[PDB]
Amino acid sequence: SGPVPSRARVYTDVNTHRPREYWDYESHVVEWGNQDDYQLVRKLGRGKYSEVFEAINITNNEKVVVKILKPVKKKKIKREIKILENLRGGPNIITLADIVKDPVSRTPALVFEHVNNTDEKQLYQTLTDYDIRFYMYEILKALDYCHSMGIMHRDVKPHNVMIDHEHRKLRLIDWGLAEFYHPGQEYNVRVASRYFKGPELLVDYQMYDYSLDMWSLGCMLASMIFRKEPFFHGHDNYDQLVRIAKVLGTEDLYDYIDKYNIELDPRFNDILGRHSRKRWERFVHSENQHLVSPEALDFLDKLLRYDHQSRLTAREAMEHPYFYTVVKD
Amino acid sequence: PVPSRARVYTDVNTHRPREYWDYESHVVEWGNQDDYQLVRKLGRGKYSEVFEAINITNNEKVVVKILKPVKKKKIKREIKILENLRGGPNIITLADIVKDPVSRTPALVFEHVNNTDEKQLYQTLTDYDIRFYMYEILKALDYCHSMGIMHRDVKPHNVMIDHEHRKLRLIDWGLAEFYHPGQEYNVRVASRYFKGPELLVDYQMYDYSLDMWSLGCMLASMIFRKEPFFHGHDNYDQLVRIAKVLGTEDLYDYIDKYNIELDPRFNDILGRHSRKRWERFVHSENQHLVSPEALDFLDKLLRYDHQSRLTAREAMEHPYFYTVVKD
Amino acid sequence: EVSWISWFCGLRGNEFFCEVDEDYIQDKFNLTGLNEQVPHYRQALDMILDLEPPNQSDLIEQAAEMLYGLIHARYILTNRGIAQMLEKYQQGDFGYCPRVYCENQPMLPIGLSDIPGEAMVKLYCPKCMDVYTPKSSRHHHTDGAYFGTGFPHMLFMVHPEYRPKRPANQFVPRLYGFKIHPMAYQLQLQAASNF
Amino acid sequence: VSWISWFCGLRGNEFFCEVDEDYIQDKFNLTGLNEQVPHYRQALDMILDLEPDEELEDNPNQSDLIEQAAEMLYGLIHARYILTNRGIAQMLEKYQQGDFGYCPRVYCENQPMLPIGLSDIPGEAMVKLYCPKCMDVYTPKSSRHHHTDGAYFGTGFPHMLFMVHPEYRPKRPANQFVPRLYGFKIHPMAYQLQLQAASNF
Ligand SMILES: [Zn+2]
Ligand SMILES: [Zn+2]
Repeated sequence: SGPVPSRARVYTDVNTHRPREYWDYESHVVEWGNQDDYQLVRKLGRGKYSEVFEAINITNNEKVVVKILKPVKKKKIKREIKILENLRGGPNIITLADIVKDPVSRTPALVFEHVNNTDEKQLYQTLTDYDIRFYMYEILKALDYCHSMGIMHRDVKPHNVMIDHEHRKLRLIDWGLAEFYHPGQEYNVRVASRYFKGPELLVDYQMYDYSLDMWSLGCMLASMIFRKEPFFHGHDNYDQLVRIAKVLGTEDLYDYIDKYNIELDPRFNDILGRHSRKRWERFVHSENQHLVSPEALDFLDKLLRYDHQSRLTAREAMEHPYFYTVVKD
Repeated sequence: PVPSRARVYTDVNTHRPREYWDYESHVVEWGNQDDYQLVRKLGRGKYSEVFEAINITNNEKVVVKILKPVKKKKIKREIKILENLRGGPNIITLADIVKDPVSRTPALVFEHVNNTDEKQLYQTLTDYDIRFYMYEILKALDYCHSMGIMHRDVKPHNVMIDHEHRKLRLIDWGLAEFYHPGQEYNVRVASRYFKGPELLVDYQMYDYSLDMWSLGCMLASMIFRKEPFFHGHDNYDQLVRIAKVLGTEDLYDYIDKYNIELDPRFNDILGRHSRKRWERFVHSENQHLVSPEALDFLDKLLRYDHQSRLTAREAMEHPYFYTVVKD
Repeated sequence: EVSWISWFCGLRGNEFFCEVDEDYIQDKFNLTGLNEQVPHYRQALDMILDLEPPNQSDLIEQAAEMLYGLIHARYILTNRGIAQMLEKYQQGDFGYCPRVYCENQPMLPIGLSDIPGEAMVKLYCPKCMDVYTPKSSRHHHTDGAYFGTGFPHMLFMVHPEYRPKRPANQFVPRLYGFKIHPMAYQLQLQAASNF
Repeated sequence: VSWISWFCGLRGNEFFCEVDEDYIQDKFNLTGLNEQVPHYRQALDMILDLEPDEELEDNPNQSDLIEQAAEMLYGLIHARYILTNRGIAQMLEKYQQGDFGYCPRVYCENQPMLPIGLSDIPGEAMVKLYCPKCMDVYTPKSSRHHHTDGAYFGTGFPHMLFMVHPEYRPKRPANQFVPRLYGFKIHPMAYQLQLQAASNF
């Protein structure tokens, strides 16, 4: 009827070349361990779909993190298990240690490796220029790996990026909303947190790919090198794009919807209005002048784009001038 | 009435310093009660209750006797006597004297003896066993008399037996009293079955001889297998029971010899009875416990006249114990 | 005209219950899996949310009584349910600990089993950390499953500041001023066996 | 009908057993009690049904005081009485009936309990209940017992009762409470951590 189909630019056909058992998570057989091996210590965080507790493994005396999944759907539980197993061992991806359940409650829990929690309230005022360049390269290692395995995170945000500043360790957690990329498939546009949603989700463009994660990665970079959290602050989904239109311009947005034949809903035409494309230098002030550079503003500009095909891929992002300072040493 | 005196150890208490016999002046050295903790209860009934406890300071077993509210005079009395006799042959050793702060109530801590039910021993008891243990009571009574003390309550429950280690102890000196030549004492003493004729006729000037009567009643109870032997209902009937065995004849010769006035209540109930020979109490279930030696020993023990009863030492020399001497 | 939720919690014997927010129940997601535990799930849910509808009326009412209870035990684990129960806990609506040496510590409701019909509601004291049967007989017919097996342990995990310090003094048994040798119960416990 | 019979038949006074008048007429058993209660002579007369001198004809303020005196006296006699083989034999009949109440702890499975005093001094603590199974003391379930002095039952009454009758000691709790959150035990490292957060606070 209308919309033009889109493809991923890298790792397009890695899932169609791999066997059935890999991408089909409904056919995955869960291998349950022993829930008496783990004994709860403290509660660390709450979730919509989960409850997080720090626990102690009583068999080897080791510390473990338990994610008790609140009752959702048997598919979504299988989906997070399968994805976690596939990505296991990969650089900066959370290692799933064990899966256990309670035979009375029937509610399942996920046992992770114990990652040391440093809280955003402390790291924020500590965060230096080299720090950002180091850790941003670590998220990219995690993203380039899961994109290479044929998986998109779909929820990249500072809450799902654990940082251990004392040992300079980074992990990309929370794979509840991750999904396998099949070329040409339409997906749900209600995935990420509102502040980290890409233009394709807001305009109902259902045929997205790995590049969605890259947009979210930008909204994180823009949050740190400008010290404004979040960067695109919208109180609803319609408002969020207006916020994006006030920075990147309305002209490139209309060029985006015309290229793919995406038709906006009635209530969008006036409130979108018209805004020009304002430079990234506008948001810079003294609090973040030491975190910003010509390498940083160029890297952000190739990340935060309306067209998903035009954004930097995870591999092209790593090879940017912004990371020459950190790449090896 | 005509005054009387002890034959052996008459003036032993009068040659001693005052500190020894004067129990009312004795200062009680209090111990620390937190050292002892109860395990299980043993006996009761009298002016006390007996518990087996444990001394947590050295992990040793002890027997804790918890005295009820009686007179402070009586508690001084028992303490001085149990300290004066301490170390003596077959005399119970007092280890500590403790007190509870809140209740004020005192307790006596004894060295633990292994008692075996007079019931689980009564049957096994042999002829030589009685000869052995009677001799061990005589060791205890001769010592206490030489120290100038009469037990005043000699009976089976006041004699503790550890047959396994052939060990005997004379306990319960609550009714024990010092001897002073020619003093009048309370007749309300050694329970009724083990009372001597002098207690029942209200002769107050008795001596160590009283214990030798009570000991006779123990011998009579063992060798004839009759517990108790003289089974009187009350104090008046008790003398009637004694009178039916030893005869009223000698009883009247006893009260004339000391000018003792009988209660006009005895006037007829006592009656007129003759001496019954000791061979009469012997039957087929106690025969293995009776010998010609045994009966002569008993006869010389149980007599109305207290000046004619065998002394503790003289009783030990009897032909009854020739098979027991054995070093 | 008073809502069903406040009517149910208002009833006698149901003093343990807090009023579950309507928007928690209206959010379809929170009630996942409960549609296979209770009979007449459709009519029961309407009867809790005060929406429009034989002894059928009696059976739906029992189902809604069961339905609310299984929502309640899910609700009191959340930060909104905890704050509501914390309010009741701070006024002593649940009762106070029977152990002398806890000194009337306020308690929290707990079920011994999560499966309905296995045990009635019991009481948990945070000081001695043992479980007790409610003193009043009105709470002798409320199901323990409508509170959960891990409500109290979750409340102290969300609010750890509410944990009391351990009993200052112990019960020290004394007869005539003498302590009792634990060797002496070992000896008492046989004599009853041997028996 | 008897005064001792009246007192034990009252509400809240279910824990009390009827003392034999053989025990009370025996002067010896009342050694020391004459200097613990006011109006000792007249208190004992009312207890023993002895008619009170044709006194209190119209002394309603004075009769009331002798009544408190007889109540304190009897209670003090009671505490001594339940230690003797007859006082225990009467309480053991009650203990089997469940007059004293059952243990509030879940894993004692409604164990029949015994009356106990924390202090032997009148006016220091009210009556508590001893459980032979968990060996701990509790506050009586009904408020009708919160007004009965603990000294009227003694500190070592229950302990004496199991020394006399060792066979009446129940076995240890077969089952114990294990906490579970989502079917997970609670690590004890985790209360140590919870107990600070309340201190640190
Ligand atoms: Zn408690
Ligand atoms: Zn109990």
